[PDB]
Amino acid sequence: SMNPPPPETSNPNKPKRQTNQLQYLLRVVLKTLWKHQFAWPFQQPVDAVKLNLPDYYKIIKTPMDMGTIKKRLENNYYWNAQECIQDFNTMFTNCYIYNKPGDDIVLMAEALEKLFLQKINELPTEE
Ligand SMILES: CCc1nnc2scc(-c3ccccc3)n12
Repeated sequence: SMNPPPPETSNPNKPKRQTNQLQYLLRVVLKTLWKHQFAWPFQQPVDAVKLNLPDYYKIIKTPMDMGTIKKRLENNYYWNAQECIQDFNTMFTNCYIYNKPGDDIVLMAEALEKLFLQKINELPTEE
């Protein structure tokens, strides 16, 4: 069995910014979700080999996880906040697409997404 390469976290030719919205997405949004008791399945790419999910990457063609997002934020990968917000939403959507309602992992995603939405609701105006 085989995992795909992980999502890109480094691309020197991609133009970058460090903005107050992106700083909020690291210091508030990612940090809030990362410390949560349900974060652990989301803190790195899905290891479909060790988890015995051989169809995971047959179904999920845009993988995303908070380990990737953390690296992207810490390494200033993004131009704008929307790119990072999209990564979070991709991560939640993947979980809901792959799994069944009420599965433990879906409940975990829902708890993280509730906090994501609460924090994103107060994304600061760009300075
Ligand atoms: C985002 C994780 C995930 N998404 N779909 C499934 S079925 C099982 C898991 C899982 C549970 C614990 C640890 C690692 C993976 N997942």
